[PDB]
Amino acid sequence: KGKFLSNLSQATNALTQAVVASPVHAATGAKVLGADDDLDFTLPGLMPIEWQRFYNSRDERRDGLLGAGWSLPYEISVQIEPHPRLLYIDEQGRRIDMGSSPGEGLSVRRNENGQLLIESSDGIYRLFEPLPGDSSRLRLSLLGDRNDNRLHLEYDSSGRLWLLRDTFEQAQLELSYSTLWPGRIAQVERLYPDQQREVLVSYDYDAAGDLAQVRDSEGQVQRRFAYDAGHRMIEHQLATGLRCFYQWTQFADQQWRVTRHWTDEGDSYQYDYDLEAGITQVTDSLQRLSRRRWNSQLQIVEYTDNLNQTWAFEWNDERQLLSATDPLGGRYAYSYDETGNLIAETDPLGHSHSTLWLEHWSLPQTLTDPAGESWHLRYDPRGNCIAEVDPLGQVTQYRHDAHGQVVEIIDAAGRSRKMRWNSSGQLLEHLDCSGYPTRFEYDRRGNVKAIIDALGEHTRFHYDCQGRLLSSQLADGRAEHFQRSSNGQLQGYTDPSGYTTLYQYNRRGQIRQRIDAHGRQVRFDYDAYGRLLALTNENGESYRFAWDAGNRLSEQQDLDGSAKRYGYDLLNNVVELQSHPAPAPIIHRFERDAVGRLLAKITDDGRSQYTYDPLNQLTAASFTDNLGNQQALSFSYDALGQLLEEHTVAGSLIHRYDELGNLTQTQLPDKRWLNRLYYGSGHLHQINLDGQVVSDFQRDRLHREVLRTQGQISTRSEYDRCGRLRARLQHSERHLEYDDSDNLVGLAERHATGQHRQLFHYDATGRIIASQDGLQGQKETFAYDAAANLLDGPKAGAGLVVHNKLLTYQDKRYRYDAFGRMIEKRSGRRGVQRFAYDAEHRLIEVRNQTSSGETLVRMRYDVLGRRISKSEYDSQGNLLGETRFVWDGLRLLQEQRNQQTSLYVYEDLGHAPLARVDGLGAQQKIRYYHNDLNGLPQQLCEPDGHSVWQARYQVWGNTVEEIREPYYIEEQNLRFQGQYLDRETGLHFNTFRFYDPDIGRFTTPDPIGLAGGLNLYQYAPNPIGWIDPLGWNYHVFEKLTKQFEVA
Amino acid sequence: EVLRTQGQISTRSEYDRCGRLRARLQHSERHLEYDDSDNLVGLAERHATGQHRQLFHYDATGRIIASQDGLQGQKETFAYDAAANLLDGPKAGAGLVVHNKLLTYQDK
Amino acid sequence: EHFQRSSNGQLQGYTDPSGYTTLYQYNRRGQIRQRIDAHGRQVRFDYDAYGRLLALTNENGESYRFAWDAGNRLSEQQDLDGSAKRYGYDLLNNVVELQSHPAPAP
Repeated sequence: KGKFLSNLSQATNALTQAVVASPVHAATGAKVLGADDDLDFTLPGLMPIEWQRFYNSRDERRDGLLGAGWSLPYEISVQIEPHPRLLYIDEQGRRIDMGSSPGEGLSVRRNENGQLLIESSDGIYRLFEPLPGDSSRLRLSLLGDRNDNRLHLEYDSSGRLWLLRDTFEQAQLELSYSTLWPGRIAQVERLYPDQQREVLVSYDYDAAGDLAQVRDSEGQVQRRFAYDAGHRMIEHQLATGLRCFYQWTQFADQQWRVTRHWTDEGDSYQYDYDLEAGITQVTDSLQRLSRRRWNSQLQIVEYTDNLNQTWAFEWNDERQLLSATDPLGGRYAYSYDETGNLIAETDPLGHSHSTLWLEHWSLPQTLTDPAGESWHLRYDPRGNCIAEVDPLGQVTQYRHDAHGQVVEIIDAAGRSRKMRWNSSGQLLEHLDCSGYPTRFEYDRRGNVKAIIDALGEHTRFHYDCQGRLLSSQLADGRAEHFQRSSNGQLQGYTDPSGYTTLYQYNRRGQIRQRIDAHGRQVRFDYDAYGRLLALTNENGESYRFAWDAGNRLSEQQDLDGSAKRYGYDLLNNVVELQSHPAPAPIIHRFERDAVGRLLAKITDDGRSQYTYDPLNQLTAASFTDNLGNQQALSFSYDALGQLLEEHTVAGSLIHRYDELGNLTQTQLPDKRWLNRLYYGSGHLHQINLDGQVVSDFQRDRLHREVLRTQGQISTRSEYDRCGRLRARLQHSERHLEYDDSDNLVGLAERHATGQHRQLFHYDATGRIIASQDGLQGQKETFAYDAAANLLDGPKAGAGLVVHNKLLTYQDKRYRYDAFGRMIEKRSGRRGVQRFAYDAEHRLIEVRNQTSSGETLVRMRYDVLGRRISKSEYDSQGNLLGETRFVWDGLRLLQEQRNQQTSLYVYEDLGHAPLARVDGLGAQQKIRYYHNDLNGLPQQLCEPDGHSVWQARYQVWGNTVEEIREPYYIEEQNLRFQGQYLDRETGLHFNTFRFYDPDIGRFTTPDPIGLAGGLNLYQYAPNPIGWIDPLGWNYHVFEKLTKQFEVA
Repeated sequence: EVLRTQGQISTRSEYDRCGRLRARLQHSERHLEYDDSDNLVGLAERHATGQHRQLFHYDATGRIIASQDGLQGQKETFAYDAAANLLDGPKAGAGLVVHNKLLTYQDK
Repeated sequence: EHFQRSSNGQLQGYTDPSGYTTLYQYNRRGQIRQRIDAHGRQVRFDYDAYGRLLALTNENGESYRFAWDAGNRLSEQQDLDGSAKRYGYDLLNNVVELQSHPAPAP
């Protein structure tokens, strides 16, 4: 009735690092070798067929379909023995003796007059039948799920598995044996309705019948093995060529345990055992040491890593985990149910997750969050989910078909989605809230041959015999080709424009070399143990890394020599960060709770304090200066984490959402309301502000704006079949011509009158090299070095820009500090400028020389790094001006200057501007932007199309060639997405870094480092089809196409 | 040739778009089903009456390894060594036929 | 049908509409050196320093052999079983005597 014995969060990771070492179990000096590497193939169906092999070296079965050690899921066996009764052998090779009936080991048995049925924790059940000629042994006959889906097995004479048949009584697989080893499988074949055949895998055996070689349908060897006299494996070789060699030894227990492992790359490991005390030691060539201590049950109780971190565990009968204890004393505790189902977990902070299950099956009925909010589920008598209920009370409904496949979803507000499924378990037709279907088409092998959208456009795919993708193709005719090698360790991607990108790997599968279209070679270097050491750039400059015993990043060196050194606590968390300049240091210190979450940051600039909710969602923040004033922020979320209120020194921001999660409306500090009427996502979306209609959108069957109303005038859009914007018109005009790579190469502005046209030229890698205008009034040419450092024209057509330090370009000159930060800039338009930086690498003070002398501008930053105020002082500290900002989640919303207020309204959730509102009350005036494809504005129109402000730009940095305004006084500063012009210095702000439009580069390296790319000063390959609004949610520390810690 | 006269009877042919013979008829009947590699894998002889069908199985290299008839009155299986030397069935499923000298096959 | 080539990789591949791949590998002179069928059957060639074929090795392992004269004219050919053919050439690069020797009368 239970206790069926056998013989073999942060806590869930510590436990998994000690149970197994190197595939080598810790307590048992054995092997376990099962993963996707041994997953020979997989077939579609209501019940998938997964051919997963397993090797243990501890099972006692000397014979089988694949030899000693190896096992297959369909070799399950049941034996009946005298009481000193019933025994079950699983896929993993664990001998389970039940006896004469739920068990805590996740196994259920019940015997019927004619057969026996075993159900696991989930709905999968397996049915045995008596073995012909033997009443003391049983063999697998049927498999099934909670639904009616099932698999049958048909055996041959001599009791050898022959066929596997599906629920519809149709054969799928067939086994073929040999003559030398009739008990060993040789080939596996697949059957189609056409009575055809196709081989999937082949096996070759040694002189002892032990599996030695595996081959695919294409005859390419994938895996090799070798064996000792006792059938114990000593060598296994993967597909990439990597060879692992083992050794075995005999102990006083008359059981064989592994003692030594090595490879062809120099990696080595040595194991030592002391069974009296249950102690296991592991040693490496690097002199690293690991220690484990286990109990008589062969369960781990003590773990000691290379760093002397100590973990302890407590075990209960039936092999359940009760408690885990960390080096700091923090205790994780668990509590189960009578059936073994987990009920509660509690962590050192005392925040508990709880769940209440059912009785018929192991299904969760209620879930509880640490805050107390609960999720409710109610099921169908067959186990299928029928409805879900959230804390807010909003319900969701599902309908399940006969075979347990969902066919209709009803969400809140009555929105309905419907689906049709294939007999093999493959989706065919999907419908949205409206009648807009997307359909699929499948090939004989069961892959996605084609996809059909609402408009009827077809996309086609051509696969290999093994399913590996080769080509993708569109209706317009463009195609993409992929080149791969099973063992060649080479891959290639061919752009629709014909250009190829190559990748080369190593024996471990790690990327080693990349080659671009123009031969730019990027290389990587690895240690014997697989740890990255050097990353070598296109030009030759290399970044370097150095790792500690625990494989935690210790030191990072950039191109210029600037180094970062990290210090880790006893629980694998950083507490000290040191930045050393290239040939004084900067130190940041941290203080964190028992869990990983951060409380305090200390810098020479001051102190920062944080406060979270039990769900690890930030609720309060503070910064206190060094003997100075203090500022603070507060937040307030909803039951689902939705942010409802944000309170700061500026005031209060209030949001209200819909049941679908959309942002229905918002309230400003000035108490005005923004309302947005969603239909989930579709037509007749509207923006109303406080009662004044601003813009109403009419959308197409893909939910793309085809018409936009901007007052008394309307704007229309026309898109291509492939989905690219082709033309735009404005009548109460413009055309874009692209390339095969979707780059923008031509832009016509007039068709009804003398056409004005513009051109751009790109390299194969997207870098823009030239620019011309149809008026012939402009001409620009750009030259780039490898690694994308701009060059000063043909004067320096060839030459290395060291460390990506741009020193001169035309009349500009730059100077750089030891940390890579610009300090001095020299030009003619605005003279010489100097900059000063905070400890967090932020810009505070800019000094400029003017006819009035040395003017100054100082920037004020909030706790999170956002910009709130800017102040300009003339000489002798005489204030000239001040401007203040109001954000809305990393997106500018309002700005305020002397008796002036400006509100920005965007389109959708992007940074792209749509409308600008000036003044309050009767003084409110509404104006509309006319943006380009990149969001860069070109004219600002009142109603009736009056161009109040017009601009023309260069390609880079939207540097102004001409601007014109009449009586309108407010300045336009938006420029690119995320940017705001600072006329007092001429450098854009973005959100976290300043941008120099003269050279198209940032003035300081990326705070996050290599995550942003190899070049730390780069904005993008081209500013016409790329964006980088952040220049880098909430950032506790510190690109897109058209380790740092966060919340 | 779409039509051929053979005396008092006429014969008609129907070809696929790709150019492969698909069916043939003879009235004053037969159908071929191919594979993606254009190999012949099925041959039906009757459509107006009880259909009689035949099958063939090929390797990836085109070598024919099996043959079956819809009447179930015939069954043949062929095993080849590397270099395409016929083998005497499973009795010699593996082994080198030296110099392509075939010495025995069934009673020969 | 898909074709795979390398500008300097000296590897080529043809993918049948049925999905199966045939591979060819060349040498520094561009001469074919190895062929691999869909099922791994490997056919190999051997060349002399001067680019003259010497051996043609079959799928199983049996090899045909060749021997050339000063003028790069075929002199001797050996089959798998040892049967040899020897050619005699006149003063104007034309054959006048053909001798077939059985494996161990002509």
